[PDB]
Amino acid sequence: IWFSFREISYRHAWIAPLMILIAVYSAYFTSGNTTKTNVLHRFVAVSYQIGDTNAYGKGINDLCFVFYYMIFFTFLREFLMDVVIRPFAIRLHVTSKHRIKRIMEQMYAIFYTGVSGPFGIYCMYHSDLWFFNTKAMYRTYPDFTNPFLFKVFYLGQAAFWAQQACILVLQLEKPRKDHNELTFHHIVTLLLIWSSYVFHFTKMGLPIYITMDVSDFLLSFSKTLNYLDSGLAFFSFAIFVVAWIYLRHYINLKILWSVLTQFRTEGNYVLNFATQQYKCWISLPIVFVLIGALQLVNLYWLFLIFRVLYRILWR
Amino acid sequence: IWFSFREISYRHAWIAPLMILIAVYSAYFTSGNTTKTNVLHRFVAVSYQIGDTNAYGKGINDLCFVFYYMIFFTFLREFLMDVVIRPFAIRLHVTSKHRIKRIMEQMYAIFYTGVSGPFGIYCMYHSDLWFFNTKAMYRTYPDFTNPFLFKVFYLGQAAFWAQQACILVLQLEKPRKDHNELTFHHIVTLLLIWSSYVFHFTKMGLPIYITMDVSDFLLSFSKTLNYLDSGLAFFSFAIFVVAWIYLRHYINLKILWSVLTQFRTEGNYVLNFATQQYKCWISLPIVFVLIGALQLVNLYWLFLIFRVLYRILWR
Amino acid sequence: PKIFNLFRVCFISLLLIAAVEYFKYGTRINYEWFHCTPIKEPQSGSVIKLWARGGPSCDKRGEYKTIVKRITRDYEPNDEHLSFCIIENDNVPPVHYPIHEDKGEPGYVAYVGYDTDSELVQELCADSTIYHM
Amino acid sequence: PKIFNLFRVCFISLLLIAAVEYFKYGTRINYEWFHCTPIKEPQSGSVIKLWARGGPSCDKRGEYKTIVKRITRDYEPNDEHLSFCIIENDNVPPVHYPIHEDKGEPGYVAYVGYDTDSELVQELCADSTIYHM
Ligand SMILES: CCCC[C@@H](C)[C@@H](OC(=O)C[C@@H](CC(=O)O)C(=O)O)[C@H](C[C@@H](C)C[C@H](O)CCCC[C@@H](O)C[C@H](O)[C@H](C)N)OC(=O)C[C@@H](CC(=O)O)C(=O)O
Ligand SMILES: CCCC[C@@H](C)[C@@H](OC(=O)C[C@@H](CC(=O)O)C(=O)O)[C@H](C[C@@H](C)C[C@H](O)CCCC[C@@H](O)C[C@H](O)[C@H](C)N)OC(=O)C[C@@H](CC(=O)O)C(=O)O
Repeated sequence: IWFSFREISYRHAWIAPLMILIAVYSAYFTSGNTTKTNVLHRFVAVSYQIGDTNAYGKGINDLCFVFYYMIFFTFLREFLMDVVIRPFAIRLHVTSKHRIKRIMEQMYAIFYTGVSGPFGIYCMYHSDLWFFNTKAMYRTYPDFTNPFLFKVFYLGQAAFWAQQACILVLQLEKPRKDHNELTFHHIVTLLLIWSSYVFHFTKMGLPIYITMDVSDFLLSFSKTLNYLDSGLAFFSFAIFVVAWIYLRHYINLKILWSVLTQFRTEGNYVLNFATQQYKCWISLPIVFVLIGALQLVNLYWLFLIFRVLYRILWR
Repeated sequence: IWFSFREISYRHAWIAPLMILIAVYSAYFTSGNTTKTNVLHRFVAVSYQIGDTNAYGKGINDLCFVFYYMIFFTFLREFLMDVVIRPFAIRLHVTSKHRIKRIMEQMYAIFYTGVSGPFGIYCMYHSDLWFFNTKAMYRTYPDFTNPFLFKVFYLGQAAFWAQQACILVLQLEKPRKDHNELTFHHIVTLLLIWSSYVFHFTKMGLPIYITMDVSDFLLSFSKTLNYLDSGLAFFSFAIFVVAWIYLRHYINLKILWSVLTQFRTEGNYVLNFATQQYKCWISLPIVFVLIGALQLVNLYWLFLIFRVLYRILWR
Repeated sequence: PKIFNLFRVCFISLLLIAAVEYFKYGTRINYEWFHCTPIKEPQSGSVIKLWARGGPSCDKRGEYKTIVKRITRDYEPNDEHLSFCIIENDNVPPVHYPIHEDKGEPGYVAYVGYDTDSELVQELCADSTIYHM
Repeated sequence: PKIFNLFRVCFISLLLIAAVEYFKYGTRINYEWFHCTPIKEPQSGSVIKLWARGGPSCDKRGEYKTIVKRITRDYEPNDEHLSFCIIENDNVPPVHYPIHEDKGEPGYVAYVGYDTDSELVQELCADSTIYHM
């Protein structure tokens, strides 16, 4: 039956990750201690809850969590992609190869991105950061402790983008298309997530993808309605372009400016290795450079957006 | 004239190393301070003379000395090889290719080996090690300080064998012949010299090449008289075989046994990282393993010697 | 003339040379991690008693080094300020430990605690000077 | 499916993760090499005076750590036995240094010397306990 199981794993792509994670979950949820005294708990949940409150520390169990949810997010992508997005590519009349491949990719982008957008907005809502407050970013800097939703948001993003980057370097098929911009995006996103979490620049991390996720939701919606020829596509693309101009430019420029000005002015700005607070004049370069890298990528992308916009406007 | 200089450096092989070392020596010996306050002095002489006595410390100037004398020993080999050993290969009737190549190699071996044999014996003579005294090896172990002749003997051996090993890995010509035994010999010799000097097992190091050098002198003399057909070759080979059996087996077996017994019994045997004395039960394995490696190589070599001996005896 | 093979071999040889020299230097400067093992003796609320025991290479400064590093990186003063006292055994030669396990009185004992209970450190440290931190 | 390219990329990513975590840990445990710079004040034959000066991250234990490491690895007791005294400035709060260069009195001063001149250490260290080594 091993050969038949391999055959079904060749006709699908989610059977093996599904088995791995269902085995882990079933073994963990077999009665016992569903608490911090279990290896499967370090692999299934965020650990290091300080005392009995809404504060969470860091550790190696964080890496265990991240890798287990890479394993999980492979299963989410394969299952959704095939089982759902091929029926939505066939039950609606679409006739091409690149058209159907990219229509699957864009609707999966719509799915995960519209899941991660509102969750980021909610996480920023019940916090002192509400509507991108640039002073709560630096008020209480060292932030060794993160809330439950906020920590799980950070580690889910890490698992998702790490899985993207590893299937980017394990070339199964589809050799080369956009992979220069794509690899720059994946490497920069993964480095920013890791370095933002490790070095406690964490409340700084929430507002920046909030923008990336909701803007990507709008962009992928516009491209999906392009594929599925509807005539409402240009309306969605205009909404997308105004939302892109607002979020990815105005909010990130405000955040950069926030770095430059209120990184010094607000909170603690005397380096102290004992206290483990790195917010000083040595890390301001690094933070500004990472934000600048993201902004350069988004600048090239709106050059592309507006090039397409005017060509279609007079075409 | 640069092209003509390259042409003369192609018709010879010692012009460039000769220029390098003659420039270094001339610059150093231009009037001034021929003392420890000069970089060329760290490149021309043994440094770290403790006080004003016959004791010498260690340092990086040791590596500078070793590499400069690798540069020098390239010049000694090329100059002697060509300028002397080709006339002694032609002015005496010899008619072959392998015959003349190996006759040059064996007579150069005779030269450097009969230079390094008596110097090692002299160094062991005016010391408390006289005729392989296995207790002066361990009496005063930590030996941070070595005499002048003894230190220069150790660093000349290091430079010579390092130059051999680097022209072994920079294949100019003569691709492959005996290079398995040769590379094992070169790597083991260089590791033993370096680890013997660095870890203060230095008076342990003198007796072991003394044996290698004088035995190699006898062996190369026998092979040279083989080449230059004389009829006295078998007498020299019998003298060689008895000297090999005495030195490389009896003396090294005595030295190994010395390790095993008097490494503990004699001197200091309590590990102390502060005092920087490594003579303990943790280094006895390492020392015995290196001596055993040398002895295994010499065991294979007398198997070869006796195989040749009996075949020639009944041939 | 395959130069690069040479270059990599020589560059890794120099790397072993540097690695072993760092081995020697590091094991010399902070040898007390090798020879001395620090003993923690629990006490009342927040104080403990320090000392070390090793072979003859755990001399008095090995004990002082290991005691002060235990004191200084087992207690975070930014959270709460601590207070300690170090008392020396004045009749035991500096190098005083036997190879075997009947070693006896250490060279140094130190009492260290937080400032919730500083009178407890006053009690345990009889009349020796008391260092604040 | 070029697995090995993945494997090397992930193995170097984990290597950066471990390297940066060691960076954080190391710079935390022995931060006094970053914030505190030890001042040696020469004296008569073999004694010196120790202290440290840095920013507000050079607290009292930064000074104690750097002073004791200077004392313990600037003096070899196997050659000759030393003797030192540490005196604390009892009216200066633990965290007491200004960012600027008008810093003032340190938290700790220590006198250390060899046993050729131990009465000199007796003189410089007034009535504080005197540690042998
Ligand atoms: C009325 C609605 C019609 C849609 C219309 C505007 C469409 O432009 C055209 O109308 C089609 C013709 C125009 C023409 O000539 O007529 C052309 O644009 O190609 C649009 C333009 C595009 C250049 C914008 C960038 O793409 C987006 C990539 C940004 C970063 C994102 O990825 C984030 C990140 O990575 C991660 C997910 N968070 O989208 C495409 O065109 C894409 C191409 C794909 C391709 O070719 O690569 C395609 O359409 O599928
Ligand atoms: C009456 C005098 C005639 C000389 C005669 C005994 C000669 O044996 C023959 O009479 C010739 C026929 C015998 C036959 O069949 O009639 C055969 O021995 O080959 C002899 C035997 C040889 C097998 C011994 C090892 O070699 C030495 C290498 C040991 C380690 C040394 O290197 C140290 C280290 O590296 C470094 C330098 N410190 O020497 C050779 O033969 C060598 C070969 C070379 C070759 O072939 O590799 C040759 O002669 O030039």
